[PDB]
Amino acid sequence: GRVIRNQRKGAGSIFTSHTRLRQGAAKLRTLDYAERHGYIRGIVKQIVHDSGRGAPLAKVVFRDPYKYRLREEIFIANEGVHTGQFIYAGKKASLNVGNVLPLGSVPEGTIVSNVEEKPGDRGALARASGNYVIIIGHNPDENKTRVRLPSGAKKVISSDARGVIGVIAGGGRVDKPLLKAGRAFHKYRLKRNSWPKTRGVAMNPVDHPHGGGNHQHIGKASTISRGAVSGQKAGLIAARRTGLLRG
Amino acid sequence: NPLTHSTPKNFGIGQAVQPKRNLSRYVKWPEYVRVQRQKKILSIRLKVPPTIAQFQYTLDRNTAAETFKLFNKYRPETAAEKKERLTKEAAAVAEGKSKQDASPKPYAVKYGLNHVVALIENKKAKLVLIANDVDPIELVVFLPALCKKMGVPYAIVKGKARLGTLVNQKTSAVAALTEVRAEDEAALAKLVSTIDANFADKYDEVKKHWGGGILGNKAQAKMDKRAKNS
Amino acid sequence: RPRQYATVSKTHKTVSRAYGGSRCANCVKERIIRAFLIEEQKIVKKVVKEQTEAAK
Amino acid sequence: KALKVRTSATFRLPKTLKLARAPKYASKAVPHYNRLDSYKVIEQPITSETAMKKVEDGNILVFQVSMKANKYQIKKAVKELYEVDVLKVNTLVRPNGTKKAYVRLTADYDALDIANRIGYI
Amino acid sequence: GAYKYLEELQRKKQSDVLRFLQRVRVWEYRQKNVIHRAARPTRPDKARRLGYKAKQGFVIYRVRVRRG
RNA sequence: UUAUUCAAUGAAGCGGAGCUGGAAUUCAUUUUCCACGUUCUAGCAUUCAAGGUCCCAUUCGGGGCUGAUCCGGGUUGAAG
RNA sequence: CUAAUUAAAACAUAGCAUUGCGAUGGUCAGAAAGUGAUGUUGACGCAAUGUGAUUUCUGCCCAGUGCUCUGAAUGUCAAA
RNA sequence: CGUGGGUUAGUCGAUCCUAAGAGAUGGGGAAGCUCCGUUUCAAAGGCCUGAUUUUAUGCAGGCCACCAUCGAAAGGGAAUC
Ligand SMILES: [Mg+2]
Ligand SMILES: [Mg+2]
Ligand SMILES: [Mg+2]
Ligand SMILES: [Mg+2]
Ligand SMILES: [Mg+2]
Ligand SMILES: [Mg+2]
Ligand SMILES: [Mg+2]
Ligand SMILES: [Mg+2]
Ligand SMILES: [Mg+2]
Ligand SMILES: [Mg+2]
Ligand SMILES: [Mg+2]
Ligand SMILES: [Mg+2]
Ligand SMILES: [Mg+2]
Ligand SMILES: [Mg+2]
Ligand SMILES: [Mg+2]
Ligand SMILES: [Mg+2]
Ligand SMILES: [Mg+2]
Ligand SMILES: [Mg+2]
Ligand SMILES: [Mg+2]
Ligand SMILES: [Mg+2]
Ligand SMILES: [Mg+2]
Ligand SMILES: [Mg+2]
Ligand SMILES: [Mg+2]
Ligand SMILES: [Mg+2]
Ligand SMILES: [Mg+2]
Ligand SMILES: [Mg+2]
Ligand SMILES: [Mg+2]
Ligand SMILES: [Mg+2]
Ligand SMILES: [Mg+2]
Ligand SMILES: [Mg+2]
Ligand SMILES: [Mg+2]
Ligand SMILES: [Mg+2]
Ligand SMILES: [Mg+2]
Ligand SMILES: [Mg+2]
Ligand SMILES: [Mg+2]
Ligand SMILES: [Mg+2]
Ligand SMILES: [Mg+2]
Ligand SMILES: [Mg+2]
Ligand SMILES: [Mg+2]
Ligand SMILES: [Mg+2]
Ligand SMILES: [Mg+2]
Ligand SMILES: [Mg+2]
Repeated sequence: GRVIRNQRKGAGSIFTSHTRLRQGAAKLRTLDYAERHGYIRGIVKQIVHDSGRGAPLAKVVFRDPYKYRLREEIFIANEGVHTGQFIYAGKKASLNVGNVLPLGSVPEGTIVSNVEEKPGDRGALARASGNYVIIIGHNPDENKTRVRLPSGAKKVISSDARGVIGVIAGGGRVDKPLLKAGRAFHKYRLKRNSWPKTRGVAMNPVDHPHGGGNHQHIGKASTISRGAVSGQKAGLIAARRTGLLRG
Repeated sequence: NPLTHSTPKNFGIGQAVQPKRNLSRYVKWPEYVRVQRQKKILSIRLKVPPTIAQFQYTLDRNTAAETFKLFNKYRPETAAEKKERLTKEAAAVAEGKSKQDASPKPYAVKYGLNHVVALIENKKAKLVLIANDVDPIELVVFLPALCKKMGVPYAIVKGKARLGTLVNQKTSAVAALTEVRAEDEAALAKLVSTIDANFADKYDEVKKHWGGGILGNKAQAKMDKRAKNS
Repeated sequence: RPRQYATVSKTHKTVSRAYGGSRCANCVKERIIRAFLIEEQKIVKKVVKEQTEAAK
Repeated sequence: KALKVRTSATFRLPKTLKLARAPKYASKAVPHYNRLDSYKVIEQPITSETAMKKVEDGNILVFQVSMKANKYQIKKAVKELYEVDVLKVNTLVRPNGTKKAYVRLTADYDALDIANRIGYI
Repeated sequence: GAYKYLEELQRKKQSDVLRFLQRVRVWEYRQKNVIHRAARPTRPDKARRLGYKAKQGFVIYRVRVRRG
């Protein structure tokens, strides 16, 4: 009869993300006239490390088109992007790794990253390290582009949505064992409080639906309805199937 | 001058920071400005039932200039001349002693909504000017129908401010003539003949026509663009 | 320390070159050379683009 | 239909004229007198033996002063209550909650002479 | 005078004219603050019969409350 | 689409018309279209902009216009 | 780690595996909201679980119960 | 226990700055006590004139698109031996 650990996560007190050492939000440049009609040249100044993020972050300086000053945009660095490299962003930009282009102005089978779902949301898709979006189709009439997502999902998005050529740098990061609890400790120390995880079968019945009993066991099906309520969704929620991928 | 030289700046994309241009189309206006422009927009976007927007069919500048030229010969008394003729009437009560009546009959425009509606209902108004800018419009919306039923000629005219100018108010919302002097019968007869031509002899057809349904600039452009495409 | 710089004279805070107390005499040399060869490349690009647009 | 050329897309609130106040009636009808004059600033001398040593040797007059009085007010009140020059004023709040000023006089003045003019030691 | 006409015309709410006026006005008041000052009564005859006089000392405020 | 909804921005360039060139083989008509000044390089880009043109009533300086095309005042997009 | 009777074989752990979710979304807050946590996030990610380093293996059973499925649309069916 | 005496700062600290965070306003919610929110969907703003006699300097141009405030006697910080 006690509020369980996943229900306490939404109150956001000790389960907030640890955001002191992060460099800022990584976004694309704002979709302005220069990117909508031509291109703009920025410069990679630093490739830095973002805390909690597996991917390195490029700091790219553009000239402000309407005032005399410099705008520093924070990009997710694509693999091969180097300091001092010019980055071109706009409809008329070229097919180079690091360049920011609308997806309608881009051929088929092109690998892109930091892809807007809607034109002007400044980067939504394929942002984690090593991830990319394949362009798998164009529907020029009532402009739409079919893309393939890193989960394998096909998705039709707008041709005016912008992506960045290349894959996200930092790939292969989950290819290393952590080997030890301290490396997971320092990994999650700058993400958020979600580790270590006590199992619900190891708790009392007051703490979890899986809690209690004279042996640690579940006792009802771990598969939970989508139409179940908070406190009940502790297991394999709305599972179409279970078990190993074996035919 | 050989010391001067021509630079010319390249205000393209990606070169030579843009000059000061007119950005008045892009101004984030205050909310009262935005809502008063968008109210005007919405009231003509929607289909307008024919009872309202028989307004904006207005007495145009020429016949309205003639109408105000006649109506400004019948301006009501200011406070100054009322104070003058009250002292003159007090002197008349002192020595003249007709009854109380040294003052003549006054010939003034009739204003005030209840008063002019009473005059129309008693068939005393010879001409009713109705402001087209009255808000709420429900105050004056029944007046073409009541004027038409009583046979009073009405003109919908621009300016509750402008009617207020001749009745010495700020806003008047109506003005009426119920009797004019001997010199102005011909002018009132010409004005009634053109005003009934514009308003009361068109009223049967104007009762049927819905107003509004006006597309915007871009919606009219893409409305005729796909007409060309078809 | 940063507020001690308001007490010393301009000489201690500056080198007598362009970008004196900001850049490091090799980055200054690099940016002079980069400037000059890029305007020379700009006028070569201008003449070449004018020739290929006036010839075809 | 000429319209103002706006080179900015931000509307700001216009700088309207501000009138100063011009009241029909006075706010409190009598200005208060000096709430900390010199007779308020200086309460009394301190005649502890430790203070008398400072008078006889260091040329410091030791006073109990008002709790509201800063070192400027102590210096001004000493300067026109005893007609002396003040080199320095040092001040402490005592543990019994009253203020004490060690007023060091300029070497043109003898604190022993001034203290015997006042009436203590 | 005109207040009797206003009285009888306010009861025809699902007429075309009051439906148009209702829609333009419900957009207008929703674009304002939840409580705001009205410069004048939009139902002046209802204000007469509820006690408002048009003189200095009487104030109209328009207010919107959530339903349900 | 105008209510409602979502989104973004220092609400900056939206929409519609406007010079040429042509693989429109000018068919004597923009039934008809595209391109709107920037890609070797970790430089630089700000003073209502120089230029050109017109007026001040000239005062060692100032004001227009064009440079920088008009028109609609729908900030722009999505959704309905 | 059971402060003050249980320091363990219990819990955690790396490793393994399963599940949900491509954002007007998953999971979770809040009486409501023009409100929130994850989220300065985007599937090498977040969220929910189980098992518990390495080695070697993980057999059979979809009847029951749960979960799930553009699945059948005159079986049942409320308000209007 | 009774009676007094004693704490002196331009330089040591606080004061100031921001931190995790707390929190007004604008605005929305809530029967309401109050809740949310912290730059948001607000008409949110005060600074020098290049140096002086028609100037309590302004009734001159001109610039800034920032947005309460609180929050560390171990963090940052003007200066004494
Ligand atoms: Mg509890
Ligand atoms: Mg609880
Ligand atoms: Mg949990
Ligand atoms: Mg946070
Ligand atoms: Mg964790
Ligand atoms: Mg685990
Ligand atoms: Mg576990
Ligand atoms: Mg237990
Ligand atoms: Mg137990
Ligand atoms: Mg339970
Ligand atoms: Mg159990
Ligand atoms: Mg077990
Ligand atoms: Mg279930
Ligand atoms: Mg307002
Ligand atoms: Mg006053
Ligand atoms: Mg002190
Ligand atoms: Mg009454
Ligand atoms: Mg009033
Ligand atoms: Mg509508
Ligand atoms: Mg815009
Ligand atoms: Mg205990
Ligand atoms: Mg114990
Ligand atoms: Mg133990
Ligand atoms: Mg023990
Ligand atoms: Mg246990
Ligand atoms: Mg957050
Ligand atoms: Mg264990
Ligand atoms: Mg084992
Ligand atoms: Mg089974
Ligand atoms: Mg039924
Ligand atoms: Mg004692
Ligand atoms: Mg004692
Ligand atoms: Mg100090
Ligand atoms: Mg602060
Ligand atoms: Mg609060
Ligand atoms: Mg509210
Ligand atoms: Mg406080
Ligand atoms: Mg503070
Ligand atoms: Mg400190
Ligand atoms: Mg530090
Ligand atoms: Mg410190
Ligand atoms: Mg300090």
